Amino acid sequence: KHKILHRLLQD
Amino acid sequence: KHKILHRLLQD
Amino acid sequence: EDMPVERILEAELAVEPNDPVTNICQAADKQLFTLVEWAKRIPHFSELPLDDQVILLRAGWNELLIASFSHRSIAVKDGILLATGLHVHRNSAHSAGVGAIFDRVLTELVSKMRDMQMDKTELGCLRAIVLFNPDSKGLSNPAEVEALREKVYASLEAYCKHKYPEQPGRFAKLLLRLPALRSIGLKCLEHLFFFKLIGDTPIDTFLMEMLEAP
Amino acid sequence: EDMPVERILEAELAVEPNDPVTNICQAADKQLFTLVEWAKRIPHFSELPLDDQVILLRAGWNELLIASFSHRSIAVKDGILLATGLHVHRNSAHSAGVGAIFDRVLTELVSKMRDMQMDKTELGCLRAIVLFNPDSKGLSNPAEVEALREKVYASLEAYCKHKYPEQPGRFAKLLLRLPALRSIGLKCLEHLFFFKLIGDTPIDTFLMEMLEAP
Ligand SMILES: CC(=C/C=C/C(C)=C/C(=O)O)/C=C1\CCCCc2ccccc21
Ligand SMILES: CC(=C/C=C/C(C)=C/C(=O)O)/C=C1\CCCCc2ccccc21
Repeated sequence: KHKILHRLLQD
Repeated sequence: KHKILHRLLQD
Repeated sequence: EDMPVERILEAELAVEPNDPVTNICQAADKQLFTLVEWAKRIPHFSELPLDDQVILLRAGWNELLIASFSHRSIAVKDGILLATGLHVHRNSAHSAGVGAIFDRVLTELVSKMRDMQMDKTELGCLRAIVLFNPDSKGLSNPAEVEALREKVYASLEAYCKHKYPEQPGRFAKLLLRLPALRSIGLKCLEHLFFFKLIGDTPIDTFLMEMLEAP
Repeated sequence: EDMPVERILEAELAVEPNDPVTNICQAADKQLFTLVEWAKRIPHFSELPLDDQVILLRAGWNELLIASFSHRSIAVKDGILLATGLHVHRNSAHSAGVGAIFDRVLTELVSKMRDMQMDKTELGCLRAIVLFNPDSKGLSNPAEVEALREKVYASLEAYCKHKYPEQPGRFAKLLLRLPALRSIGLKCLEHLFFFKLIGDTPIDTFLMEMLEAP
């Protein structure tokens, strides 16, 4: 879950 | 409305 | 100005020396009477027009009472202490279906009050600020209520920066529990409205009056 | 310590240079991306474990965004300014069925921000404090998040008692909008959950993700 949020935080 | 509240405030 | 922390502390000392949910509702009705006397003991509160006194109390009664039984529960293990003199343990509240909110009360309020050792004088000023809610809808003179709110936390900060000089962030830390109190105050209210709807859980006259309209 | 108000202000300047409800939901989805970049610009925020960064943002995204468009709307007559560049007048919001909440936003937030002339540096620190919510459920180290929150308002107070010496109660007055922001943040959330349930009102992917579980 929280797929998008994680991606934006890692980049 | 607020019958009780008014009474306690006036006393 | 003209809002001494001594008058506030006295107000706090003057009022306070089977279903866990039922016992809580009964204790809430009981404290609603004491809340009025308390407010009357708060400086300049009685100088406001009766109608405005009604609006302020009906607006914050829930947060004013939750804060009080929490502070009183600071010594309790895992639960709270009711004005009636009964203890409500976390397991008990959990088995009643209100474990989620209860935990938030122990975690965000009781525990936090215990860790910083909030004193009665600090508790009082905080409730006074809650009482003086200028955002209350209907106030005939919000700016006036606003003026009193500022005088309260003006005395509180002075009190803190004089009683706990070593803790310069104590004042802010006290005000930083209001957001949680507002949040928890609202959730508790939802529960009360549900209990009333369902039918079970006896609700006394004064508690019932507070759940009126608006 | 090690939490300068300059870094915070920069974060605020870096991110920001027909149904009124739909336009608002679209603007909310849009700002959710900018919110992450913003947070990353907040000191020590990125040093927290990814999972904790997720919890903090998902916990305050609603209050962080409501505060921002309100402050941005300080110059607006009777309404708010959306990031998309659209204006939502009070009459328009009223005709959409969200007039009650909208009024609370103009009265308790926008108007109050305008009267005291809250500056961007003050806005930033306030959002930073909201971001650093130690009460967030799931945090691997709440005490740590707590430490950062205290450093933020420690700088804010210093900023205030240096920028507005004549207003000794400015600091407290700033923190005294958080309770209202928490309250309004919750009501807005209820609306979003209802809109999603009903079906009408298009909700984008990122906004949709935020309305997940928990
Ligand atoms: C709104 C309320 C007033 C509290 C009254 C007391 C306890 C007064 C005193 O005894 O000091 C708090 C309530 C009642 C509604 C159900 C939800 C709830 C869950 C857990 C704990 C409390 C509450
Ligand atoms: C939760 C929310 C995010 C705001 C997003 C924006 C506007 C961002 C920007 O454009 O800056 C606020 C909402 C959306 C849900 C409906 C209730 C509501 C009523 C009145 C005003 C706003 C809201």
